Amino acid sequence: QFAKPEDAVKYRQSALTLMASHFGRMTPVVKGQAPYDAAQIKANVEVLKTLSALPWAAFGPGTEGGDARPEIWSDAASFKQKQQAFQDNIVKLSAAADAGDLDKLRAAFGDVGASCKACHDAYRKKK
Amino acid sequence: QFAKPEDAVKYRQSALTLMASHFGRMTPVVKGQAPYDAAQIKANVEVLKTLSALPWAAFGPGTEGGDARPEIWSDAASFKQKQQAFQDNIVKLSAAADAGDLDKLRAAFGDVGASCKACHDAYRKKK
Ligand code: HEC
Ligand code: HEC
Repeated sequence: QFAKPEDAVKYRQSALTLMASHFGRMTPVVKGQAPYDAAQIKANVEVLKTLSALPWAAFGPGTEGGDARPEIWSDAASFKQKQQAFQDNIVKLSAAADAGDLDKLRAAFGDVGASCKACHDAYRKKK
Repeated sequence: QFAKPEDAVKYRQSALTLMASHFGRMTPVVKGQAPYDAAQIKANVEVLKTLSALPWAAFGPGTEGGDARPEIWSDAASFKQKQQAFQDNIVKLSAAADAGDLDKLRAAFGDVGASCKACHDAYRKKK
């Protein structure tokens, strides 16, 4: 769906921005600094699940650019493993949210965050 | 979820960028320039439905900025009508996509596009 590589870059950056907001906005809830409404969090994690599937199709071959490291494309299998593993961490978060289980939500939230970082460490350039 | 107005602006701009891609990428299909796979389009319109609910919460009071016109906030009811009407145009598109009905999809697509423009005409500043 992208006319030029720049369009893929803009898409993925926008998708990742939205994911970051839907993930990060739960930090106060996880920490107990904001109240835990199970229905609110269930709905939010549903949005996050949808968003978390979107960036990867915008790293198609030849869409080098932005702050993407070239290693994304020189080992396609390894990058795919990282995004699929991340999406499975989101599945654990979804299961916790759907169950209304705050303890599971906290644990899953931590693992999701670690998975964001694991990918950045291998595949995102320094600012 | 926004620390400053700038954060709301970045969010809504990213959400609208993603909506524009999920909408616009169907243009060749509507026009018959690309093939019509009912399952592909059903899935895509599902993503669009989710995305099309997201921008409006990022136009909270006091989040003037970007290319948003101030009229968004001086008549809250009218802006709400436009976004709710737009989301109902997306509902027609969803129903068409879910039915696998290309004729309904074309018609709904046109009405959705008109609704994007109707809002821009009232509420988006010139570049
Ligand atoms: C690879 C499997 C990734 C996972 C998992 C996550 N991110 Fe990441 N992110 C990745 C790359 C390669 C990039 C650079 C994209 C580019 O082309 O520039 C990023 C970037 C971000 C950004 C910046 C977006 C922007 O506005 O330019 C944010 C805010 C971001 N990523 C956040 C984020 C969070 C919170 C994640 C887990 C919930 C996460 N990312 C996962 C690669 C990957
Ligand atoms: C109000 C009810 C709107 C509807 C319906 C749509 N859009 Fe719009 N859009 C609106 C505003 C007020 C703005 C400016 C936001 C800001 O603060 O700057 C926009 C902007 C866009 C953009 C630019 C995003 C960016 O990267 O900065 C795009 C690409 C965009 N809008 C596309 C778009 C499409 C295709 C729509 C229907 C499917 C659509 N918008 C609806 C307000 C409204």
